Amino acid sequence: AVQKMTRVRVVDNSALGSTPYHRPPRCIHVYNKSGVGKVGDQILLAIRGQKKKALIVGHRMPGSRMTPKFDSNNVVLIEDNGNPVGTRIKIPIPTSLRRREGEYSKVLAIAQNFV
Amino acid sequence: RFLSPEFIPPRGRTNPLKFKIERKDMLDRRKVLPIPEFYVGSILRVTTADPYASGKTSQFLGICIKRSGNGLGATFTLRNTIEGQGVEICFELYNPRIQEIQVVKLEKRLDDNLLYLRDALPEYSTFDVNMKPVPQEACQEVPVNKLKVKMKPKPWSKRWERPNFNIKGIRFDLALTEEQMKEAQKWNKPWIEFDMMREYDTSKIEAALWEEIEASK
Amino acid sequence: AAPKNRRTIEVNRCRRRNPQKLIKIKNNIDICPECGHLKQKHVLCGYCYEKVRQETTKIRQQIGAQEGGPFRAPSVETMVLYTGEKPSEKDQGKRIVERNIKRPSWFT
Amino acid sequence: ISHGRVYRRLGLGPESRIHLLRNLLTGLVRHERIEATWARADEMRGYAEKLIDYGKLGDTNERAMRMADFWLTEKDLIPKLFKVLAPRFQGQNGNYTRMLQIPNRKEQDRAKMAVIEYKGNYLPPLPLPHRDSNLTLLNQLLLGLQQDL
Amino acid sequence: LHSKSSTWWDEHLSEENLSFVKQLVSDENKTQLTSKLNPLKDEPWPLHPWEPGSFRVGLIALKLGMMPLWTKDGQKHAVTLLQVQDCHVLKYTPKEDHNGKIAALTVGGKTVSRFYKPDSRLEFYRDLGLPPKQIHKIFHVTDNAVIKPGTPLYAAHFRPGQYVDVTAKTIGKGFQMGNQNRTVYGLKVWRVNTKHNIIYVNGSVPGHKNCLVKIKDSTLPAYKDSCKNLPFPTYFPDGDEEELPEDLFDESVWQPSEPSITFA
Ligand SMILES: [Zn+2]
Repeated sequence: AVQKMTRVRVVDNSALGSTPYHRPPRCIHVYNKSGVGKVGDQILLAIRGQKKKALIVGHRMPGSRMTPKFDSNNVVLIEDNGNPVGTRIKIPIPTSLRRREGEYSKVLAIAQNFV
Repeated sequence: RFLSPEFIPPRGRTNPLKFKIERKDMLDRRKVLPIPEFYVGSILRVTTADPYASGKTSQFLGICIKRSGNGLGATFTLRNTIEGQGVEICFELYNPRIQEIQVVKLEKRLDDNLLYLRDALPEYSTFDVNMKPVPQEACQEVPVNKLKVKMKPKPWSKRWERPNFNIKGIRFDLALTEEQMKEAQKWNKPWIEFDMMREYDTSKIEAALWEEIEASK
Repeated sequence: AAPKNRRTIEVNRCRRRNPQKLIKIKNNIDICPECGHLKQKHVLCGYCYEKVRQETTKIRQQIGAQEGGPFRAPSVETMVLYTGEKPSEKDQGKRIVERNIKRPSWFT
Repeated sequence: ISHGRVYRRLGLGPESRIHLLRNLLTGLVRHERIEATWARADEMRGYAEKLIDYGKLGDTNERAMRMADFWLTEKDLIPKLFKVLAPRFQGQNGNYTRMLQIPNRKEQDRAKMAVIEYKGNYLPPLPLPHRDSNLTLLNQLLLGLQQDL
Repeated sequence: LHSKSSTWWDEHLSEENLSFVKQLVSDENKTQLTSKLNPLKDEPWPLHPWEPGSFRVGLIALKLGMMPLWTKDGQKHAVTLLQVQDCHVLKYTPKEDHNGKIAALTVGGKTVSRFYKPDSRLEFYRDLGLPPKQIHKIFHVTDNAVIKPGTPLYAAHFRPGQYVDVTAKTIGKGFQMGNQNRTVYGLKVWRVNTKHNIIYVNGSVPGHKNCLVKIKDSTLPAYKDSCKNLPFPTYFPDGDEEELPEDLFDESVWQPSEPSITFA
């Protein structure tokens, strides 16, 4: 449940995300009709004093049965053109994104680890 | 005689006939799929059909941390750390899409719930997914792990120090002073240990269930 | 806020004499066969209960004197005996309370 | 709003209710017949029945000893429960306590009064209600029906 | 005093007679129910064929509870349990005497005790030959579908795969509410148990558990004519043309004891 605020971890090799910064990246909205952000929901993440779109891949909110509950909030950066900002993803990514409605093939291709 | 938790019905005004019908269906499914005996703290490997994948099964290994639900809707959760990420998956015992259930290591832990392991060190929660089954003795009690886990800094998900939780597997002394325990003990509610209004007797029910389960076999 | 005008007795009389505000009669009155006094169907007799309660105090008073001290509750069964009644073999190993009065007819 | 409630609110708190119930239970055991408010008497009736079961369980039971000590403030009663109350009720499987309605107190508050006692006691029998005899005309008419059937 | 006194059925009944009274009531209820078991053998009213626009009678059921259900696709659907108890036709109302648009039929279920009921209610039921029922409800039924009073109704009237509408009183929340009749539409039926007359209905039903509910065919435009392939007047166990299975399942429903579902 990526609600307002909700400090998050940038799982990407993008220069902004990869470079350490003293302020954590924050998520204070979601690209959805509802205000709550879950796995597969686009967001906009303020990183290194810049705003970049990111895709949620994990959350710490309890999930439905038969699904794994993550302990950290993980996101993947996506460019305006639609291609991922980063060329690789480190943290395991759930495979449910494929069937989820939306364009997730590009992100999944960049995901090395699947759980 | 190990009576699985789901067979025991919960108190209420629901007709007992529903449980009898539910048990019959549960017993029939048990013939199709064998449900091994396990307890919280045991490491299990469960085979389930993958909906996203086509004709490919999934096996997840983790220590059993919680048992919940009754009847056909009973579910169990097993926890593990994969790629350094703690993950908990809830499996419904009678779901048709669970192909097989394997108890890799049958054992018990100090507490009936292991949610505090999230606050414990990762090593206590890390388990090899590919670990082979360990020898077990059928006509014996499951091994009881008495190791006390070490906690992370004071901010925790729940106030395990409080007497109500009554966690016996936490090294509170290392992370909490005796004075801090006394503050937690302020919520003792000692009459609760002696309160007969919160006690539910299922001795007769448990005994009756055993014959019914065996009779179907 | 104070009343804008005095309330008339006629208006007041109707309010207090409305059936909802009147005292209702009771049909659950019963007679006590034992004492012949009145009682309610769901209420016990009191004239006979007066004998029972007072007799209990008299029995209890005898018990208190026999014990002679606090925290002296026996660990064995107790029995009450009245004048003209002699302990039986079954009464052995039981606290015996002796009452000067004869066995009451109601008490058995 | 008292829908689905299974516990009465008595005393100044939950602990007071236990202590007040504890005091009532201790008094009832000592005397075996106590008069109290109907609401309180009904609440404590269940506790008394369970106590007899603890006595039946056996003296050597550690839980019973702890339970008996806590509930009974006067320690002379602890032998009595295992050696007086428990032996008496061995044949009985339940219904150890008898509770009946008493006329309301004429103390200007009109509280509902009831008497709770332990069955099989040596105290004088309470004035229990007696059912109508079969010799009554209606019962005799039913007796004729029974004979025909 | 020559005044009215409060009385109850047990006031003048002796213990020996009281036990006999309890046994007699059970015997009387059993005898009455058995006598009404065979409607077709009780001068049944003429049977008419189905035609478009016909409306069948509904049933009254008790809310047993809810349980989870799995389908052959692996999806889990929560379902509610409804039990039809002692469902019998009581009073038929002619079309003219009730409403020119359609006739109505009164159906009652869940037999109740006779000790604390008015004499008028007992008198009506004595004529009908059945024990009193907890609730009386009125169902709009076309003339062709009219059924003679006293006909037993069973859960087999509905069939798996049919959508149904259930209406029941909402739970009362006290002064703040509730205790008002409400209806839920578009609930599918997954399975029916013939032995216990239990119908499995998709979704939730308003009201508390053990509460009587009214069951009638779905009135949505899509399901305008679903009775053509169902028992048109009703299902008659008396006919026994072909004994139905004890448990009826929908095709999509995954039956217990079936092989584990693999998403191949
Ligand atoms: Zn009297």
